[PDB]
Amino acid sequence: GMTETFAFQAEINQLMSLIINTFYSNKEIFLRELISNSSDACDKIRYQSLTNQSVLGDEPHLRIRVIPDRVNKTLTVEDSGIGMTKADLVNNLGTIARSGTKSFMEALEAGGDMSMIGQFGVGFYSAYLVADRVTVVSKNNEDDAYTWESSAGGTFTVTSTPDLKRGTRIVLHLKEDQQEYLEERRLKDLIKKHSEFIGYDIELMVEN
Ligand SMILES: CC1(C)CC(=O)c2c(C(F)(F)F)nn(-c3ccc(C(N)=O)c(N[C@H]4CC[C@@H](O)CC4)c3)c2C1
Repeated sequence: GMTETFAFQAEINQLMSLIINTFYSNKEIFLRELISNSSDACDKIRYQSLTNQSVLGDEPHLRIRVIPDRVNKTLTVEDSGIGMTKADLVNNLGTIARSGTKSFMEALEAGGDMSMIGQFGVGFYSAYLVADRVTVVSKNNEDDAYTWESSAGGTFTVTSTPDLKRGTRIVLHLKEDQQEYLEERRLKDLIKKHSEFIGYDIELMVEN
């Protein structure tokens, strides 16, 4: 079969190459980063709802969920936030990814560290510290649900995927050495340590 691939621009490639090919001890920061993006996405739709309450539609509860899958060996971070359009995905948020990436790479070279990734709005890329493949399912009110996928290596795909009423689901396929992010105690301790700074409830899926 045939697949259609988009190419990451130079900046994103440089950042991903750094994240993937360099040893970093504090990989655990990825969770906080993904939860930060979710909280910001909830804020955007919440800001829109202030003038027009119908933007929330059938999904009023603005929530962040952390869901491990021990069978498929994946970690999901989902939200009922603003969501992303085909355009946001195809373009990789365009200028915001390139600007954040140039400034972050600059910060790193000048004394900044990987833990500061989120301060540059590029925190999503920290997923690549623990994941070998990242799948981003998203749905915005103005568009249909689409799936962004990248195993890095300069390319990504954006496929039409119905259907998540509004928001984003980020599925991380964890690396063999990163299976600790499937353990309940690990995720609990990490989510608790960060929930104190997130203005939305963070749901962790627990093992029955
Ligand atoms: C498009 C991506 C697949 C690839 C990308 O590059 C990238 C970046 C960037 F690096 F650009 F900043 N950030 N980023 C990302 C990742 C999680 C979310 C969330 N869970 O909502 C998100 N929300 C944007 C929705 C649009 C905005 O108006 C407001 C918040 C963005 C992604 C996901």
